[PDB]
Order: sequence, then structure tokens, then C-alpha cells
Amino acid sequence: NFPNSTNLPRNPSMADYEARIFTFGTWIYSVNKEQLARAGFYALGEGDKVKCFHCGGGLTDWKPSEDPWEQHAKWYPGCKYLLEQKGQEYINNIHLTHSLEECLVR
Amino acid sequence: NFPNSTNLPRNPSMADYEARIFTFGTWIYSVNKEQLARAGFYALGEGDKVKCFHCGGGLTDWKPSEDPWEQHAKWYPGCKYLLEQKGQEYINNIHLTHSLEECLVR
Ligand SMILES: C[C@H](N)c1nc(C(=O)N2CCC[C@H]2C(=O)N[C@@H](Cc2c[nH]c3ccccc23)C(=O)O)co1
Ligand SMILES: C[C@H](N)c1nc(C(=O)N2CCC[C@H]2C(=O)N[C@@H](Cc2c[nH]c3ccccc23)C(=O)O)co1
Ligand SMILES: [Zn+2]
Ligand SMILES: [Zn+2]
Repeated sequence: NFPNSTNLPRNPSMADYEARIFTFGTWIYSVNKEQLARAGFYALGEGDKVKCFHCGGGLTDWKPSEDPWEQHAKWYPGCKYLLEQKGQEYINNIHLTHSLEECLVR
Repeated sequence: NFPNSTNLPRNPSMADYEARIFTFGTWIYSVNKEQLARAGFYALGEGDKVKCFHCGGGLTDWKPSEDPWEQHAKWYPGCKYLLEQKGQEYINNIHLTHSLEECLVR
């Protein structure tokens, strides 16, 4: 499935913070589930797999120091929800940061 | 001379837009002198040498598509005047952009 770059959430039932927060249950993984819900993610129930209610993008293997919003932007730049909560400034900063990181190592 | 990263302009007499704009005279160079004055620069009177009234930083060899604020940030990141007119968001964007550029080529 391709990313929903529409202004309409792909998964309306997970549009409310609360709704998302509930899908987690006892969260044992490194990243805070509150942060995840705010960043728009709800849990799938297998490993640390989360999915954005709006663009539908998914992430896993959440490392210690890895940020929800940061990753959200990194992998689902077209997500409108992301755009609504952070604005393009933030988003570009993150994309420049990531690309520069990949370059520094290269 | 080192860059003035103080909140007090190094050259108070050039603190007013008008004051700066006047130092140019007939400007023949590529970059717009209005843009330059806004970015805080006043002309020295030799080639396209300009200097920030606040941090005192200087630039020359103004190329066709080269921006005052962009360059100001590139070479005088510590300038408080710069910080006051653009905010850190903008400034980081520019620094990430420049560094990533230097990396892409490398
Ligand atoms: C933040 C973390 N380090 C991180 N995760 C990811 C990440 O999952 N990505 C990057 C874009 C693609 C995705 C990924 O590989 N998923 C795999 C496996 C998978 C199948 N169903 C789901 C549902 C939810 C998450 C993953 C997943 C795929 O084939 O779709 C990048 O950084
Ligand atoms: C925007 C343009 N491409 C550009 N200019 C510059 C630029 O001048 N720099 C970068 C930081 C240092 C400065 C520079 O080299 N000046 C020379 C020559 C010089 C002597 N007196 C003055 C007064 C005003 C400007 C230059 C200058 C130096 O030794 O101080 C970078 O990009
Ligand atoms: Zn999303
Ligand atoms: Zn300055």
C-alpha cells in the first residue's frame, strides 16, 4: 500500500488520541507510547509495530534514542497529519538532518 | 577582527536601514542593494564588499544567485541581528543546507 498524502485520514477510527493510546496495552518497548500516540501512531499488537492513523505509514524496531515525530517525517514525509502538527520548517530540518547524516558517514 | 556575537551592534551608525542604503550609491553588482540593506549590510565602497552593521562580518564576490540572508547566516552564524530577523529555525535550515551541499559534492 502507498502512503496516504491526502488531507483525509486513512484510518478514521484511530483519529482520537485516546483511541490510539488504548491499542498499546502494556508497552515494554524503548519508545514511550504516549509520544507515539501524539505522533499519530497506534499499535498493531506484534512487536513494536505502529501505524499512523492518517497516512497509514508503519514503523518497527524502535531503537533507544529514535524519535516518533522524527521517524514519522523521515519515512512518511507526505503525511498531512505530520504537516499539520509540525509545519514544513520542522519537516525540512529533519530531512536535511537525516540526509546530512547519511552523507557524513559516506 | 573576530565576529561580534553580542546583542549590541558593533557599528551603531549603520543601525538604520536608510543609513545603510545610502552607503551604496549606484550599485552595479548582481545582488540587489535593498536586499543587502535589509539583511543588515552596508557598502564599503570597493567592489561589492559589504559589512554587517551588527556583527561586523564582511562578504564579497557576490554571485548572481547568492542570497544576503543565506550568506549572512553561512558566514556569521553568531550574529545576533541575524538571529533577531530570522530565528534559529531558518538559521539551522541554512546551515544544514550548506553542509549537505558540501557533502553531496564530496
Ligand atoms: C523507527 C524504526 N527504526 C524504523 N522503522 C522503520 C520501518 O518500519 N519501515 C520503513 C518504511 C517501511 C517500514 C518497514 O520496514 N516495514 C516492513 C515490515 C512491516 C510489515 N508491516 C508493518 C507494519 C508496521 C511497521 C512495519 C511493518 C515493510 O516491509 O513494510 C523504519 O525505521
Ligand atoms: C557572498 C560571497 N560569495 C562571499 N563572500 C564571502 C566573504 O567575503 N568572506 C567569508 C568570510 C571572510 C570573507 C572574506 O573572504 N573576506 C576577505 C577579504 C576582505 C577584506 N576586507 C573585507 C570586507 C568585506 C568583505 C570582504 C573583505 C578577508 O580576508 O576578510 C564569502 O562568501
Ligand atoms: Zn502519518
Ligand atoms: Zn551580522
